[PDB]
Amino acid sequence: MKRTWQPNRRKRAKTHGFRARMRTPGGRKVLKRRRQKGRWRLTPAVR
Amino acid sequence: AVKKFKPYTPSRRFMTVADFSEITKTEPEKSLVKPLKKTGGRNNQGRITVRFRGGGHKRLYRIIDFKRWDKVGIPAKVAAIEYDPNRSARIALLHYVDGEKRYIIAPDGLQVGQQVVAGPDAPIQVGNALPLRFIPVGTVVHAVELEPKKGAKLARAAGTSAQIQGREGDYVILRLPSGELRKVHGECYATVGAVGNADHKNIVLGKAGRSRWLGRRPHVRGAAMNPVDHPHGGGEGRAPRGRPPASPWGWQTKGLKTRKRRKPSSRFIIARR
RNA sequence: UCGAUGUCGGCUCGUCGCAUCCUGGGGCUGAAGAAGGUCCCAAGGGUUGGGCUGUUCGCCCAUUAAAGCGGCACGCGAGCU
RNA sequence: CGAAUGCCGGCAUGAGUAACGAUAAAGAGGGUGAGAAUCCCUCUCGCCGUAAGCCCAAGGGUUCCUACGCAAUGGUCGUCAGCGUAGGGUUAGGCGGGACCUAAGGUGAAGCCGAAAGGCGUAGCCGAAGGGCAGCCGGUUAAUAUUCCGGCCCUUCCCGCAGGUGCGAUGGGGGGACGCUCUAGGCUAGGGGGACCGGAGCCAUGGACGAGCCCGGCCAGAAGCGCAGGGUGGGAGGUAGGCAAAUCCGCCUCCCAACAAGCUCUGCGUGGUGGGGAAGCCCGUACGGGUGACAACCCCCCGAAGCCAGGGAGCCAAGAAAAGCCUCUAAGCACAACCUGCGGGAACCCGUACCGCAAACCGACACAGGUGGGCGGGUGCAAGAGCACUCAGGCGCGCGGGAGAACCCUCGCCAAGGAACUCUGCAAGUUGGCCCCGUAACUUCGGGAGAAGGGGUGCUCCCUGGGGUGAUGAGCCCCGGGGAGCCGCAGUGAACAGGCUCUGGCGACUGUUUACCAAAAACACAGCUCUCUGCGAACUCGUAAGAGGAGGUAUAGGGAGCGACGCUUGCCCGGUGCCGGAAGGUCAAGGGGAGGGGUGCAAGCCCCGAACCGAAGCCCCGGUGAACGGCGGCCGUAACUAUAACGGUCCUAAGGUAGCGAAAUUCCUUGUCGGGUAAGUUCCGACCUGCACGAAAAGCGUAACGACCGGAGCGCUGUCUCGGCGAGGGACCCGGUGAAAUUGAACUGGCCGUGAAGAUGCGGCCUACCCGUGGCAGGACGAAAAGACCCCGUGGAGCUUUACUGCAGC
RNA sequence: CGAGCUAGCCCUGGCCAGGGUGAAGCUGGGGUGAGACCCAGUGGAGGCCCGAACCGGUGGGGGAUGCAAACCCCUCGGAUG
RNA sequence: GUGGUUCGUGGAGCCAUGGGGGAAUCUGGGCGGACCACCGCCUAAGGCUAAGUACUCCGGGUGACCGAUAGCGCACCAGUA
RNA sequence: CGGGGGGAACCUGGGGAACUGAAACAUCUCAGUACCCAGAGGAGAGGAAAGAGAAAUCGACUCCCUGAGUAGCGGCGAGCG
RNA sequence: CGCGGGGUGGAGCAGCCCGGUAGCUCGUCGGGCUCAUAACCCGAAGGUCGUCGGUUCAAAUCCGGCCCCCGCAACCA
RNA sequence: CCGAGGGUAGGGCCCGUGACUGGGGCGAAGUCGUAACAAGGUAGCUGUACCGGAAGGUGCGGCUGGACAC
RNA sequence: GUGGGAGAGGGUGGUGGAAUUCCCGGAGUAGCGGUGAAAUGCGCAGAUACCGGGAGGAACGCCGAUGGCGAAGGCAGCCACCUGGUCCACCCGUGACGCUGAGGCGCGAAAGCGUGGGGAGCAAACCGGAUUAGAUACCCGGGUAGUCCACGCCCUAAACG
Ligand SMILES: [Mg+2]
Ligand SMILES: [Mg+2]
Ligand SMILES: [Mg+2]
Ligand SMILES: [Mg+2]
Ligand SMILES: [Mg+2]
Ligand SMILES: [Mg+2]
Ligand SMILES: [Mg+2]
Ligand SMILES: [Mg+2]
Ligand SMILES: [Mg+2]
Ligand SMILES: [Mg+2]
Ligand SMILES: [Mg+2]
Ligand SMILES: [Mg+2]
Ligand SMILES: [Mg+2]
Ligand SMILES: [Mg+2]
Ligand SMILES: [Mg+2]
Ligand SMILES: [Mg+2]
Ligand SMILES: [Mg+2]
Ligand SMILES: [Mg+2]
Ligand SMILES: [Mg+2]
Ligand SMILES: [Mg+2]
Ligand SMILES: [Mg+2]
Ligand SMILES: [Mg+2]
Ligand SMILES: [Mg+2]
Ligand SMILES: [Mg+2]
Ligand SMILES: [Mg+2]
Ligand SMILES: [Mg+2]
Ligand SMILES: [Mg+2]
Ligand SMILES: [Mg+2]
Ligand SMILES: [Mg+2]
Ligand SMILES: [Mg+2]
Ligand SMILES: [Mg+2]
Ligand SMILES: [Mg+2]
Ligand SMILES: [Mg+2]
Ligand SMILES: [Mg+2]
Ligand SMILES: [Mg+2]
Ligand SMILES: [Mg+2]
Ligand SMILES: [Mg+2]
Ligand SMILES: [Mg+2]
Ligand SMILES: [Mg+2]
Ligand SMILES: [Mg+2]
Ligand SMILES: [Mg+2]
Ligand SMILES: [Mg+2]
Ligand SMILES: [Mg+2]
Ligand SMILES: [Mg+2]
Ligand SMILES: [Mg+2]
Ligand SMILES: [Mg+2]
Ligand SMILES: [Mg+2]
Ligand SMILES: [Mg+2]
Ligand SMILES: [Mg+2]
Ligand SMILES: [Mg+2]
Ligand SMILES: [Mg+2]
Ligand SMILES: [Mg+2]
Ligand SMILES: [Mg+2]
Ligand SMILES: [Mg+2]
Ligand SMILES: [Mg+2]
Ligand SMILES: [Mg+2]
Ligand SMILES: [Mg+2]
Ligand SMILES: [Mg+2]
Ligand SMILES: [Mg+2]
Ligand SMILES: [Mg+2]
Ligand SMILES: [Mg+2]
Ligand SMILES: [Mg+2]
Ligand SMILES: [Mg+2]
Ligand SMILES: [Mg+2]
Ligand SMILES: [Mg+2]
Ligand SMILES: [Mg+2]
Ligand SMILES: [Mg+2]
Ligand SMILES: [Mg+2]
Ligand SMILES: [Mg+2]
Ligand SMILES: [Mg+2]
Ligand SMILES: [Mg+2]
Ligand SMILES: [Mg+2]
Ligand SMILES: [Mg+2]
Ligand SMILES: [Mg+2]
Ligand SMILES: [Mg+2]
Ligand SMILES: [Mg+2]
Ligand SMILES: [Mg+2]
Ligand SMILES: [Mg+2]
Ligand SMILES: [Mg+2]
Ligand SMILES: [Mg+2]
Ligand SMILES: [Mg+2]
Ligand SMILES: [Mg+2]
Ligand SMILES: [Mg+2]
Ligand SMILES: [Mg+2]
Ligand SMILES: [Mg+2]
Ligand SMILES: [Mg+2]
Ligand SMILES: [Mg+2]
Ligand SMILES: [Mg+2]
Ligand SMILES: [Mg+2]
Ligand SMILES: [Mg+2]
Ligand SMILES: [Mg+2]
Ligand SMILES: [Mg+2]
Ligand SMILES: [Mg+2]
Ligand SMILES: [Mg+2]
Ligand SMILES: [Mg+2]
Ligand SMILES: [Mg+2]
Ligand SMILES: [Mg+2]
Ligand SMILES: [Mg+2]
Ligand SMILES: [Mg+2]
Ligand SMILES: [Mg+2]
Ligand SMILES: [Mg+2]
Ligand SMILES: [Mg+2]
Ligand SMILES: [Mg+2]
Ligand SMILES: [Mg+2]
Ligand SMILES: [Mg+2]
Ligand SMILES: [Mg+2]
Ligand SMILES: [Mg+2]
Ligand SMILES: [Mg+2]
Ligand SMILES: [Mg+2]
Ligand SMILES: [Mg+2]
Ligand SMILES: [Mg+2]
Ligand SMILES: [Mg+2]
Ligand SMILES: [Mg+2]
Ligand SMILES: [Mg+2]
Ligand SMILES: [Mg+2]
Ligand SMILES: [Mg+2]
Ligand SMILES: [Mg+2]
Ligand SMILES: [Mg+2]
Ligand SMILES: [Mg+2]
Ligand SMILES: [Mg+2]
Ligand SMILES: [Mg+2]
Ligand SMILES: [Mg+2]
Ligand SMILES: [Mg+2]
Ligand SMILES: [Mg+2]
Ligand SMILES: [Mg+2]
Ligand SMILES: [Mg+2]
Ligand SMILES: [Mg+2]
Ligand SMILES: [Mg+2]
Ligand SMILES: [Mg+2]
Ligand SMILES: [Mg+2]
Ligand SMILES: [Mg+2]
Ligand SMILES: [Mg+2]
Ligand SMILES: [Mg+2]
Ligand SMILES: [Mg+2]
Ligand SMILES: [Mg+2]
Ligand SMILES: [Mg+2]
Ligand SMILES: [Mg+2]
Ligand SMILES: [Mg+2]
Ligand SMILES: [Mg+2]
Ligand SMILES: [Mg+2]
Ligand SMILES: [Mg+2]
Ligand SMILES: [Mg+2]
Ligand SMILES: [Mg+2]
Ligand SMILES: [Mg+2]
Ligand SMILES: [Mg+2]
Ligand SMILES: [Mg+2]
Ligand SMILES: [Mg+2]
Ligand SMILES: [Mg+2]
Ligand SMILES: [Mg+2]
Ligand SMILES: [Mg+2]
Ligand SMILES: [Mg+2]
Ligand SMILES: [Mg+2]
Ligand SMILES: [Mg+2]
Ligand SMILES: [Mg+2]
Ligand SMILES: [Mg+2]
Ligand SMILES: [Mg+2]
Ligand SMILES: [Mg+2]
Ligand SMILES: [Mg+2]
Ligand SMILES: [Mg+2]
Ligand SMILES: [Mg+2]
Ligand SMILES: [Mg+2]
Ligand SMILES: [Mg+2]
Repeated sequence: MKRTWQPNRRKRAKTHGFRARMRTPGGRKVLKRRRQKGRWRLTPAVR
Repeated sequence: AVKKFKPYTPSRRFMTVADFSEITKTEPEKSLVKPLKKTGGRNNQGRITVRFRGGGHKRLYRIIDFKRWDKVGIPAKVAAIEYDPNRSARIALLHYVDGEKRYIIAPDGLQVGQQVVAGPDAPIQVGNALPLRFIPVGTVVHAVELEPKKGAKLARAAGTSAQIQGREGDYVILRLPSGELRKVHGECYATVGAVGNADHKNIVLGKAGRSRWLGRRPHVRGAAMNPVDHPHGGGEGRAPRGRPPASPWGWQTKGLKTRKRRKPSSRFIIARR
């Protein structure tokens, strides 16, 4: 039965993308947190 | 007037359709159309600010002329009468002799062969448009400017009209479709006659779906909700209103008058009994 | 017994008690006979099908030798409904 | 540290137990190899075939091809693989996207708003499965190909030559450019047939050397031409409109064509040319290669939902945009420029493997689930994408071998009976397609209707009608009609196809719903009523700007109730709500300064402060019921009796009208009577004593409708009397692999007692050799879940109001 | 931080085998003073009918450490709105 | 009307200021806790100013600090799988 | 010429909770904490008296000790200070 | 069992709260108007206040027990 | 082949009958009132509509078969 | 036929004044209404009575009759348009072409019904005041449908001479 993950490459980068994060002050601090944590990827990697 | 149907389905039983024989033209005048929103009843916040709207046939917006006075004294011929699906009434196509084409709300009795003009010059005749000050008292008239040069806001709906009851100073007294008596400025353009397609009110939608086609989605009553949703929500099965009947937002919906008390517009109104 | 002892009724499977419904054996009778009444012994076996209602009860139909009353977590849901 | 359903880890028990993931199915021979049910090859058998085949998009990301491997992954095995190592492999001016357009929306010079972060916003920009745009057929690789190659076509840019023209745009105009249903003519895709054409070869087992059987009989292709369609008038004058200007477009007039006439564009056909090209046989293939062949390469028929396409008609709910393109002019330039034709040159980036209804995507799994577009052949059955079988192609579902117990599942059949089963015909049966006859109450005249109930149904021969194609003909294809006969238990001979009637309740109807225990009598619904709202509307969202409402305007819009339709919808305005009321009462800040006070020597400075003027609100006066709501009590009375039309009296704002009524409502209740039944707590019809119906939280009805809920009959049955047999998949046995909750430890019997009140564990007595397998559930107060019920906690949350208090709003 | 599930709306596309019923209108004939209307043919309407795909999820059985954290079988509802 | 201070309206000054009114320039003005007098303090409505202060990504030194279930989440290719 | 963005914690400013405490709770508390935003910098803030406040006194600011859990504040409650 | 209200001339209601005094309508009785009846007019009679205790000087009135009547309630189970 | 009848199924008419229910007829002395016949004490009657224990009342319109004073 | 006439005959569209009602302005005070008598109602929040302004609906005084017209029902301010019946004079045409009329068709007062409008006065129902033994009546104060228009039904009558 249809489940929750219906991957679509444009939906991901439009939503969690790096330009998404930078546009909203909420999202900049996302990056800030993940960068301060040392996350290897600050943002979903979609191909 | 008002096509009926044999009941070869339920609801084709009581359904009733407009008589379209007034209509002389089907495709609208491409120069004169624009596309629509349409809003689903949602404002720029994405939020529904008007409940129970959506769906409904796609529509092209006929641009229509509510200032007749930019064209003063230039006559025009009535080319066609067609369906505007944004409004209760019908649109008349006017070829002016400038060669400019515009759409007008089609008054009751307007024929397409005929000539119409706007200005104080203006024979008092169906379709012509004048400053209110130059219409003879007792005339019935439609598409009225409420303030001068601001466009026609009054009596535009299928079958509506207003009468001139008299003049006082720079102002003239009108009886609006509501029956409010209010002063309108004499300088306000109006166009003699009633609106027509007045048979409009006897259409009988006849089945739910026909209501959808008009973009009206189902309407659910407060009684059918729960207390979170609505002052009428809850109870065990059925229930009187249990309080003075209210809107979902909580104000009383029987008799409570919402018009602002102090509006300057109040100096110009005498009525509505 | 609340860090759970699943509740009515039905179905299935029973088992026991006897304060015995039938069958067996008795005493008394206001027992002529046949048929009853009443009490005594007796638990071996037996104790119907159906209409109504979720019913248990109960009422009713057609029979019967009889259409017994109780207990078993009002027996029985790691057996079913 | 011994306990915290503690924490982390390790290892146990259950147990060699359940299970090994669709019941589409396997068998043998040969090969390989240390080793083979499982890998490869062949033969046989089975399964899919509107797929379980093929193509595309997503998503996935090397899984692709090949060599070498088998520790692990693979539910067994593995010599194999989507697995390990390594190597290779994805080729574009034309396909997709980008150096094009715009849609929702997004963003946003201007601008507006917001403590800050930010919000909005015209133009513009961005944004596509929409618009625009030039590649078709074949061959080739282990692996890519509209990408390479072959052949034949085309596009843009740049430059040039020639010829033509007032050239020129982001500006004006045209166009692009549009719905749903039905649908004409001509095509094509695809398909069937042929006695005609081409082809290895076959005569079996009784017959057949045959007009036999088997196989095949095409594809792409510029110009030109042909057929079929789309688009479209031409000329002149006037002109004030298309935010400058146009010669364009618009409009008025006049003048010819009236027609696709022509011009133009597209479809199909044909076309120089190029290319494919079966069975079978041979070899040899994970794959395909020789030959067949110098292959043939043709007639007829069926025929799209596709094409011509901006076709046609009808309808109402009235059906994107911008660019390409054309035209018009403005600057500007008229050596320029642009148009047309020819020629040369130039033509970038990204994708391109592979899976793709699934073992490669979403579901933790090689998971019976989910996933959008296209193609989807043949025959038969009325049609069809249905059903059965079958091409191409693809599969036998990654444990097997046996046995033939209980039991379970899924399936077949049954004497007689036929609902007696049971909450209930639950379930299963019956019925079942087409054609013909026929068909009630009632009805809103449509319906009810597939009502009901019947008959027909195959095959053969003879005769005969009309159609489409052709000619008006045969041939082929379609729809029929009549007559005589043949066989069987049976002719919709298999497969896919309603059981029906009577009668209540509720809801008018089709719809909607609690994803994952409720599909309904709930919601919605057309329709009726109330109410607000004059337009910078009310209302809603937002601090605001702004937006929705609406590019709407009272025949509109918002809120509320009621809920098709019929006939209807009574009385009460005391209370509450709302509506009206220019008086009156009260009323806050403020105005007013009577008088009083502090302190100074004082001028003064400072503090109280009565009257009186003073909003809304409340009070007060009215109104208002499809506003919240509410619509009586006791006693008497008629010439049998009973009852009480009548009366008395108390109270009220007013005392329930019509209709209906033991009801989805009736306690007593299985009310009483009648009907159905042999028997009826249900059901239907009545009565009225309505605990506790009643008129838009509408009253009473209503044809039609319903996977709703009740009651009855017929038909028919394994529901039952009442069980029996049979099939398969499991269960059992053997080989491979091998879990789980639970588990204080155990050397874990019965009765009668006792015990914290229900004892394997204490007393007494009885019984009892050790250990298992298959079975059944009575007990271990069995497992599971720190009981949801109940209470407790000055625990929590959702909801309400004439609880308190406050805030938005007004 | 989430509307890649789900709910509504917005923009742009696509899908719905086959069969059945036979509204209005049109045409002809009747009819009349002119009508209404009546019949026939034509036509091809509809939250019309049967039924695949597609969308559902009625009843029952199975499953219940599942194939599956909602599945399978049979049956059944809608299928131009 | 509020905030700040110990100051919750209190006898409530001081400092700050959203609203209304609104001066003067040494004989001017603010303050010493309502207010008045007196005696004092101080010169608002412009600005800058080292150091003594806080902190520890980084480098060092030192522990009656841990010693791979400890010590940072990470002694190990960890903000990884 | 300059700005933009980053920086563990520290700093200033703009804004600013609730659990909790009060053994219920509204004033009060938690707390100008958490957090969000803006700015600094290697620090930041503050700073040279229209100050204190009782002495005819002190003399910018910041930080420590003390004054002192004092003065006070307070449903004069918890508690704040 | 529970809680609230009641029992007063023949009927139906006051009075009880706040002790002393029993009232209203109807009915009944006597008289009148009328041929008569009713209507109508003029007069009258009629009561220990459910009961039994108690309190007080004094009880329909206050308190209690009993008896009736009406109403409400009986939930989770 | 036709065929008396038999059977299964669905209609039509007619009769009897049925809890209960509608009114009607009739019946020496029942209850409530007075609608009508005399201006019947509101002229009556009337088709229709609403209401009401009951006769009847009221509205609209009609008919006369109703009319010496002020 | 021709030439004439009378008429509220019918259908449509206009239009006038009187009056009632409501609203505004003015002025003005303590009652107005109403009946048998009263009361309900209305009125110092300014009623009634008076003057002026405005809105709207219905009906058409005098002429008017003991009249005219129509088949009946019915039809009445004024104007115009369309249109029916009918009478008279001349003796001009047709030549019995007539009369009645089961069925059929049409019209048919009031009230009533449906969908819309409109709603001033009146007014079933309904409320209240009074009368009365009662008064679901008669009188009085209120008052909805209706009365009016359009279209469509109903089709009755002391539809009577
Ligand atoms: Mg789906
Ligand atoms: Mg995509
Ligand atoms: Mg890295
Ligand atoms: Mg947004
Ligand atoms: Mg609506
Ligand atoms: Mg609704
Ligand atoms: Mg609900
Ligand atoms: Mg609420
Ligand atoms: Mg409620
Ligand atoms: Mg409810
Ligand atoms: Mg209820
Ligand atoms: Mg317990
Ligand atoms: Mg517990
Ligand atoms: Mg049981
Ligand atoms: Mg015995
Ligand atoms: Mg004997
Ligand atoms: Mg025995
Ligand atoms: Mg026994
Ligand atoms: Mg039963
Ligand atoms: Mg019983
Ligand atoms: Mg058990
Ligand atoms: Mg159970
Ligand atoms: Mg048990
Ligand atoms: Mg048990
Ligand atoms: Mg311990
Ligand atoms: Mg446990
Ligand atoms: Mg432990
Ligand atoms: Mg083991
Ligand atoms: Mg075991
Ligand atoms: Mg086993
Ligand atoms: Mg097994
Ligand atoms: Mg398997
Ligand atoms: Mg296998
Ligand atoms: Mg096939
Ligand atoms: Mg291996
Ligand atoms: Mg596996
Ligand atoms: Mg190429
Ligand atoms: Mg190419
Ligand atoms: Mg491209
Ligand atoms: Mg370029
Ligand atoms: Mg663009
Ligand atoms: Mg763009
Ligand atoms: Mg924005
Ligand atoms: Mg901004
Ligand atoms: Mg773009
Ligand atoms: Mg595109
Ligand atoms: Mg495209
Ligand atoms: Mg292209
Ligand atoms: Mg190719
Ligand atoms: Mg040009
Ligand atoms: Mg389009
Ligand atoms: Mg072709
Ligand atoms: Mg042979
Ligand atoms: Mg053909
Ligand atoms: Mg077209
Ligand atoms: Mg349509
Ligand atoms: Mg553009
Ligand atoms: Mg120039
Ligand atoms: Mg490729
Ligand atoms: Mg695969
Ligand atoms: Mg599938
Ligand atoms: Mg597919
Ligand atoms: Mg597998
Ligand atoms: Mg799968
Ligand atoms: Mg699918
Ligand atoms: Mg078929
Ligand atoms: Mg097959
Ligand atoms: Mg094959
Ligand atoms: Mg057999
Ligand atoms: Mg049998
Ligand atoms: Mg039978
Ligand atoms: Mg039943
Ligand atoms: Mg069934
Ligand atoms: Mg019948
Ligand atoms: Mg049949
Ligand atoms: Mg045969
Ligand atoms: Mg069959
Ligand atoms: Mg069948
Ligand atoms: Mg069927
Ligand atoms: Mg019932
Ligand atoms: Mg329904
Ligand atoms: Mg449907
Ligand atoms: Mg619902
Ligand atoms: Mg559900
Ligand atoms: Mg749920
Ligand atoms: Mg769920
Ligand atoms: Mg349903
Ligand atoms: Mg209705
Ligand atoms: Mg707001
Ligand atoms: Mg708009
Ligand atoms: Mg409802
Ligand atoms: Mg009231
Ligand atoms: Mg009120
Ligand atoms: Mg009142
Ligand atoms: Mg003074
Ligand atoms: Mg006031
Ligand atoms: Mg009512
Ligand atoms: Mg009543
Ligand atoms: Mg009853
Ligand atoms: Mg009964
Ligand atoms: Mg009841
Ligand atoms: Mg029942
Ligand atoms: Mg009944
Ligand atoms: Mg009810
Ligand atoms: Mg109601
Ligand atoms: Mg009913
Ligand atoms: Mg019904
Ligand atoms: Mg349905
Ligand atoms: Mg249903
Ligand atoms: Mg059986
Ligand atoms: Mg077997
Ligand atoms: Mg032992
Ligand atoms: Mg024991
Ligand atoms: Mg022991
Ligand atoms: Mg057991
Ligand atoms: Mg347990
Ligand atoms: Mg408490
Ligand atoms: Mg609490
Ligand atoms: Mg979604
Ligand atoms: Mg969505
Ligand atoms: Mg079809
Ligand atoms: Mg059809
Ligand atoms: Mg349908
Ligand atoms: Mg169907
Ligand atoms: Mg299901
Ligand atoms: Mg089940
Ligand atoms: Mg089970
Ligand atoms: Mg649609
Ligand atoms: Mg303060
Ligand atoms: Mg205080
Ligand atoms: Mg203070
Ligand atoms: Mg001071
Ligand atoms: Mg001074
Ligand atoms: Mg100061
Ligand atoms: Mg000081
Ligand atoms: Mg002082
Ligand atoms: Mg100082
Ligand atoms: Mg200074
Ligand atoms: Mg050490
Ligand atoms: Mg370690
Ligand atoms: Mg560690
Ligand atoms: Mg170690
Ligand atoms: Mg760690
Ligand atoms: Mg701050
Ligand atoms: Mg607390
Ligand atoms: Mg506490
Ligand atoms: Mg609490
Ligand atoms: Mg604080
Ligand atoms: Mg701060
Ligand atoms: Mg330094
Ligand atoms: Mg510093
Ligand atoms: Mg420093
Ligand atoms: Mg500073
Ligand atoms: Mg409760
Ligand atoms: Mg009378
Ligand atoms: Mg009389
Ligand atoms: Mg009389
Ligand atoms: Mg009356
Ligand atoms: Mg005649
Ligand atoms: Mg009539
Ligand atoms: Mg009438
Ligand atoms: Mg009288």
